[PDB]
This record gives sequence, structure tokens and C-alpha cells, in this order.
Amino acid sequence: REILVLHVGQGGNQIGYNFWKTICEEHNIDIRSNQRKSVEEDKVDYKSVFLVEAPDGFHPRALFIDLEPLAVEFLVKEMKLGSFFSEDLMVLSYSGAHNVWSIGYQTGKKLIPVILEKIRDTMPETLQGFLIIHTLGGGTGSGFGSLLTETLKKEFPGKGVLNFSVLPSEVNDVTLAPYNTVLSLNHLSRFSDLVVLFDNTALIRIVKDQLNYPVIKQFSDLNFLIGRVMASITASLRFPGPLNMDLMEMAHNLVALPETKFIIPSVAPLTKEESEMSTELDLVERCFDPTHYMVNCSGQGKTISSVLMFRGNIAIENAFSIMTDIKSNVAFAPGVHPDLGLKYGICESAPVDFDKEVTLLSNNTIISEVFNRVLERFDSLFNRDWYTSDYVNAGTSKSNLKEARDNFDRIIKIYKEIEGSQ
Ligand SMILES: Nc1nc2c(ncn2[C@@H]2O[C@H](COP(=O)(O)OP(=O)(O)OP(=O)(O)O)[C@@H](O)[C@H]2O)c(=O)[nH]1
Ligand code: NA
Ligand code: NA
Repeated sequence: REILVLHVGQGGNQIGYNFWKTICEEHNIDIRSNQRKSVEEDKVDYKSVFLVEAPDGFHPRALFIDLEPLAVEFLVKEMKLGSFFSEDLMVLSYSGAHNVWSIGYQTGKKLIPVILEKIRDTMPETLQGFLIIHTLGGGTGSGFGSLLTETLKKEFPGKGVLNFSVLPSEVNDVTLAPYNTVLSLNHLSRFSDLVVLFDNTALIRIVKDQLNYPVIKQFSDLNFLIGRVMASITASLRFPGPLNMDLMEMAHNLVALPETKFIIPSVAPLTKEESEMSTELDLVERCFDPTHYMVNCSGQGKTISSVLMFRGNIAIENAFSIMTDIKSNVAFAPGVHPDLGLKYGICESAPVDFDKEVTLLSNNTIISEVFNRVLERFDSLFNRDWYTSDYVNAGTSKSNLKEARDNFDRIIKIYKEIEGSQ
């Protein structure tokens, strides 16, 4: 059940700080010492899923990859997790991708041999899959992340390749993001087994309103929610539970058609103060709400398939009691059976910061509208040949951009066909 994590680019590596901090905290480890705070939970946990053991200290089964060092360096020195984020786990170059998917895809091909050799060292043959954490708007996380997704699926067929990819804010903070996002989602639609999507617009709004935290100057607290989703969906692998599930079990339950592998996540509660104030169904209803969707959505949309991970103070009586109320309040696609569309997972271990928790992975048709807005941005640049020159002069032809564009458009049509039923 072992999992190897790959962080690519500034965003992917910065997110890795909050994820491994939450993983360490859930396993009673202070991320900095690499040593146990307590042995109290070691015997009801399975630390081997994400953590590698050593007398000097725990090590994450992860690689930290970037085509420029500043993002890793400044994070590993400010938070200063030198021992945990051992630098034998870093694969750094110094070119940068300059926000071009093609430059990242290919400068990365130079480090594929050293990344692959570090993988075969780290991985036990009982490894179940990989997690790839990256942003889609930049160049390294998008291009190199696409390359690693393609590389791992062919280097290790039969093993799972899951992607946790960050979309830009609705008003893009990178003008080249539509090109980079379309190119990456095209690569991932092929080589990924499951793509859990985030966008900063939804994350910024959750942080501003739902947590109402004083103020933020690091992506830290937006990345905390991304780390909460990754940790909670893997909780039943690392802690006892009446109903556990692994990476491919969740992907099999979500991917109805081979191309419907793009997932919207949500978690409740986001503040400890409401963990006291909520029941099982209330956490479920709020997860099925746009105010908790970590992707900018209109409404609940039409759910094709969903996975619900229950953690902590969770009445299984009530968890199965409210399944009728779930289908009663959540609109599902016109082709989904009234008794289907749900995949349950129950882990007895509570999250780091809440008394109960419900994590939702939703295969929703509303992702077609999110993708449609990315496509419309793509076309406003592609139809005017704006910024295409350095994609052309980095070896991605317009012909390759158009090929990725129409395959991306085909995915939008598959989701809309499930949505409309006309
Ligand atoms: N949620 C979140 N988003 C981030 C973070 N860092 C960067 N981003 C987003 O990622 C997009 C750009 O990707 P980056 O990761 O910064 O760039 P890169 O992957 O290192 O690629 P290059 O900079 O071109 O070498 C921007 O739209 C940012 O909003 C982060 O730490 N958390
Ligand atoms: Na960068
Ligand atoms: Na950058």
C-alpha cells in the first residue's frame, strides 16, 4: 500500500510543505525532528504508506523536483525542515521553464534518468502508486509534471498514477496559463488514472470567507486545504477503519467513462469551531456546496460519481442513514441510478484539526464549464497567434496546440453528454 509522492515546480513543492506537515501530525511526528512525538499511535498506524523509517529520522517517500532551485531553497530554509526534506530527495536544475509548458516538458527529460533511479531505490515492490503534485499554469509543474505523468505510467504499468493539479485563478495570474493548462490536461487525460483539480480562485475565497483567517502572505494556508484533501483520502490506508479503500479503488469508483477522470474535491468542516456544530449530514451537504468546492463552480452540478471519506466522530448508523438524504439533496446526472453514485470510506482516525471530517471527491459535469472557460481563454490567444512564438520556438507547434485543444474539447463534450441526456 506504499505510495511515492512527486512535487514538481514551485507550487507543487510549496504544497508539499503543508501536506507532509499534516501527514507528520496525523502520525504523531513533528515534521522537523523526523522523530516521533509519541509512540502512542505508532501501533494503530501504518506509517509506511508515506513515511520511510530510519534511526536518524523519518523520511518522506517523496521526490522534490524543480527546474529552478529558489522555490525549494527558500521554503526549506524559512520553514527549515532540513532533516525531513532530505536533499537526497531533491532533483534540481537551474534553467527554469519561464512559464512555457514545452520548455519544462523537455528540460525535464534530462533529469528523468536520475528521478527514475531515485524512484527504483525508494520504492518497495509493494508500492501501489504515485501522487504527482503540480500546478498547471506555470511551466515546470505543467510541462515536467506532464512528462512525469507520462513517464511513470509507462515505466510502471499496473501501478496507479494520481494527479493533484492546481488550476489558475479565474482571472489568470499567468497569461500563458491557458496554453499550459490545455497542454497539461491533454497529457493527463491520457496517462493519469485520476486528476483531482484545484483552482486558486475557489481556494482564495474559502480562505478569505470560510476560514476568515487574519491575513495571508504565503500560499501556505491555501495549500493546507490541498494537503487536507490528500491526507484524508489516504487516511483509511494509514489508520484503522471499518471500510478502507486504496488509490485504484477510488479511481475505479469515480471514472465512469475512460475520459471522465477529472475530479472536484471538498472538505468539511474547514474550521474546528464548526466541527462541534455539525452532524454527519450537515458536513455532507456543505461538501456538496459551491462554498466548499475547491474549484470555482456555479452550483452543485450533476454528480456522476462521488467518494466520501468519513473521519473521526462519524456515526456509521447515520453515515448510512443519510444516503437517502444525500441523493435527496444532491442532483446527479440524468443517467445515474438513484441507488448508485456513492463510494464510502470510513476511517476512525480524526483529522489533525477537527472533531469530525467528511472529504468529498466528486466526478461532476460542472467541470465541463470550468474547462470551457479555459478553452475560451486558449482560443482568444491561439486565434490571434499571441504568445505562440515561444511555444513554437520551444518545439510545440500550433499543430500540436490544436491537437491538444480539440482533445481537450472532446472531454468537455463527453461531460456535457452525461449532463444533458438529449
Ligand atoms: N495553490 C497554490 N498555487 C500556486 C503556488 N505556487 C504557485 N502557484 C500557482 O501556479 C501558477 C504558476 O505555476 P508555478 O508553480 O509558480 O511555476 P512553476 O511550476 O515553478 O514553473 P516555472 O515558474 O515556469 O518554472 C500560478 O498561477 C500560481 O497561482 C502555491 O504554492 N500554491
Ligand atoms: Na518556478
Ligand atoms: Na515562476
